[PDB]
Amino acid sequence: KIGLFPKVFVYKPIALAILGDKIENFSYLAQLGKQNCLIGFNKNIQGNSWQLAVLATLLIAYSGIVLPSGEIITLVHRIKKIEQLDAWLNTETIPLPVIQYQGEENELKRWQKAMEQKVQEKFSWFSYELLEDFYGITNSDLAIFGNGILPFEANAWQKLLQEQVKDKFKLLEDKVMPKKVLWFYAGQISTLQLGIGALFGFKRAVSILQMEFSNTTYHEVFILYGARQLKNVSVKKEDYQYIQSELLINEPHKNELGFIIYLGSHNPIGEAKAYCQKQLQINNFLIIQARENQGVMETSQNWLPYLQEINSALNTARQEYHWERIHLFQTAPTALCMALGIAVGHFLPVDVYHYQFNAEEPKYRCVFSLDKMLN
Amino acid sequence: SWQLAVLATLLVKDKKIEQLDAWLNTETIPLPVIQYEENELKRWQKAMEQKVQEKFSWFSYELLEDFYGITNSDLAIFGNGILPFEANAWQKLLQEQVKDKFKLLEDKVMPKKVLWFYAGQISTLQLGIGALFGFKRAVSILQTYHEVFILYRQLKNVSVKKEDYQYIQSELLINEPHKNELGFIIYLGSHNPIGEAKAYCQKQLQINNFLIIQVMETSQNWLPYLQEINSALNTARQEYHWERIHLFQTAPTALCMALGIAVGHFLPVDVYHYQYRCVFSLDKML
Amino acid sequence: TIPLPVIQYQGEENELKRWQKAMEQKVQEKFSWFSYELLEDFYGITNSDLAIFGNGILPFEANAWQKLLQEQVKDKFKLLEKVLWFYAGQISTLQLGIGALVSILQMEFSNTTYHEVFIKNELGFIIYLGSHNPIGEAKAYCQKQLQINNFLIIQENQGVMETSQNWLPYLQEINSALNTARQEYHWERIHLFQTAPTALCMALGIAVDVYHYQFNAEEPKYRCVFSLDK
RNA sequence: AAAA
RNA sequence: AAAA
Repeated sequence: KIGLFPKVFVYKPIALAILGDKIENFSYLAQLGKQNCLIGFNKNIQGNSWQLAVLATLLIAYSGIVLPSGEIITLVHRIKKIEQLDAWLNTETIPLPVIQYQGEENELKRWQKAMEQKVQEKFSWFSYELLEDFYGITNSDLAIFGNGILPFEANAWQKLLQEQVKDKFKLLEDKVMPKKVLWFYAGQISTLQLGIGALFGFKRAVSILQMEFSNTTYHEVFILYGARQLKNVSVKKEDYQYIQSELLINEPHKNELGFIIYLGSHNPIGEAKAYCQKQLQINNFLIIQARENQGVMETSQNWLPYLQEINSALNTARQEYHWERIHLFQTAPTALCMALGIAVGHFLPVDVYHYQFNAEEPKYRCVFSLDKMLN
Repeated sequence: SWQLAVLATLLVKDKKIEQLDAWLNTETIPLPVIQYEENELKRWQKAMEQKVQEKFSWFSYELLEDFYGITNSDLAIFGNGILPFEANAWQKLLQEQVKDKFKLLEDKVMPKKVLWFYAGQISTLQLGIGALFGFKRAVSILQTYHEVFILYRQLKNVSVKKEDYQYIQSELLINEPHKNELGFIIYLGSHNPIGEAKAYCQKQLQINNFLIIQVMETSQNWLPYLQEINSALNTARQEYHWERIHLFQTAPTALCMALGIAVGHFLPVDVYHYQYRCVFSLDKML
Repeated sequence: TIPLPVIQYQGEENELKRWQKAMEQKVQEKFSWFSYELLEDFYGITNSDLAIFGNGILPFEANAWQKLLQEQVKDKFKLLEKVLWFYAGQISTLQLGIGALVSILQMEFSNTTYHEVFIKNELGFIIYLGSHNPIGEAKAYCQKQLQINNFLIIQENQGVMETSQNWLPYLQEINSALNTARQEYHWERIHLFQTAPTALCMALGIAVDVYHYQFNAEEPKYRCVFSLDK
């Protein structure tokens, strides 16, 4: 076995390490890693900093000094504990905390720190410095980041999806190639999440997180690991327990309907209906709201039923009808938008219209088309 | 004098010994902030210190300055004299201190979580300050000080239909269905602004679509008021389209702050401070 | 029982390699001695050979589907051939042609690994076992374009089919229904439309007009991409 | 609907 | 329906 440090060789409790000055027996190395080794060397290096590469190949480059307690003190050099390193090399799924943000870099750092704390809640071995050391993904790579407010131009939105989003997950999954990815995702702009999830696909295991702002701690609201129930359309309308779905058909001849989702608080139904009837000339609609608690969905409980019943309603509206085009206008949680984009995907002629707060009328605009994202 | 430092590294897990232990060991470090005579500022800050000591007896302003560098002026939205009605003064006041105060103060305390403790003075400006803060801040909004808004998602509940309204009564009046703008009189303060705001909308704005929401027990939690207000807003925004919203509201500073927290910058919203000027627009907050 | 994992993909080569690695792990937990380097070593069948591959998106022209089926697919399952095939593909409709020309797997995405789920005289054969109802679209296409009024609909747990067991009852029921319809009424040309998992589509092919639905296509979204009797 |  |  070979280990590189700013190299060491490890052979199969006497962890005798050879050196030009004086060979020493670091028996606590063998004790920490449960294997006796005869550490080799190629050149004389001052300072006992070659310990960490030895211990890591025992249990990329490493730097640090081990201690009998297992605490590490001083390319990977930002680790402290033995369990962090253990679950950093020997886990099966690498968490990849991805946050979409538009603003200034200080809030980006804060958001990433919060997301790192959430990942540490389930993977205490994780940290951003250790992630950037172990696999090279910095904070910017996991960030769908652009300075300031996105301009309300569909070209700008499509460009932002192209340069960053369209290949972000592919490149990050290619980076951590041998290990599976447990995508921890949060976002900022809700309509962007439909595109982010459509490019994400239903083929990726994901913990889609929403923050409980009462504690500034994220919550695993979409657990799709450990995902077929993601695409369950077996729910009938009479068996609806979370969503409330209506289907209006006033122009059966026209193969066009407006898909409007209201699961957040800020009601988009009036604005979207006016936009459809006044700019797109559409009278057919599929309207989804909440059943009992509109504007608040319990972040502690699993949010998968919401998307299940939404997708079931969407495909029940397609039972006896052909829709040449669907138009999506949503207010919804960021995680729910991402999950809905994951489930629906690119298979339907869906044009998603974003609502911009700082924009003149109309505040809706087809920023992207769900079927056109693969082009 | 070199004792406490060593004592500090004997209490880290990540006047009184309990104060140092909880300063080095807690996570939700409080920050009391007042929006605002400088002597009255000092008095209000001392009262805020006492109120936050009711829940965090280990926290002190001097301890805050020693540990994080946040001085009382850093927590103070200060400036001399009465507020001119001109919109430029209000916009500059938000842009100078209030725009990035939260960002800077959270940047100072980087590892630990943050529980804000907000107090304020001017009512219609509380919406701008809350929009600056946003719904993503674990904040206690206070009002002797009494904490009245405990936000540490229920603040954004719109499920409450018009029939089951416990506190407020909402009356959406539409006279021009083809016009996409709404007046947003909210009556929860002291004086009744209904007539003046109605005359202003029908005279200086040509608006006949108005929303009327209408002294309050400070001991109880103040969340159902905000819930029903947001519910009335989003029930109004259900079968109609609105492209401009204009507040003419009187209410406690706390509730206006929380309403700016909840509604935020999303809706096209221009608050007109009354002593009637668009001192800021919510969509222009960011 | 030599492993032979054949996968149909249409896109970038890196996602194809990722899919191939997942399929390799799926063979490995059933045949530990198998590997892709092993496949290219003992047999020489390299990863592109086991990949029914096309760069970008397959164009929505019939000549493209016939070229894909004849140039590669027709000679794929024959020339690559003891051996047992594990199949999972991208395009659901292309598995119908692939099957018409063994362990058929379907990917479970929570743990991100597959699971071996398989071990007038004109009518519209209809199957809806996915989570994207083609009944309205295919029925409208039949009524407006091909002038069809008779249908055979195949449809329980819809949108979730238990990918931890055998799907053989599904294919057996579909075969029984199709044969019963054939015995009852003679069908010179039976038109097949389906929204289904790729695995069950491949099995159904392994068991006569076929149409495909393209997401980035203009109306009509369905065309007769090939005939199952050709 | 710009961490709902 | 382009790993359902």
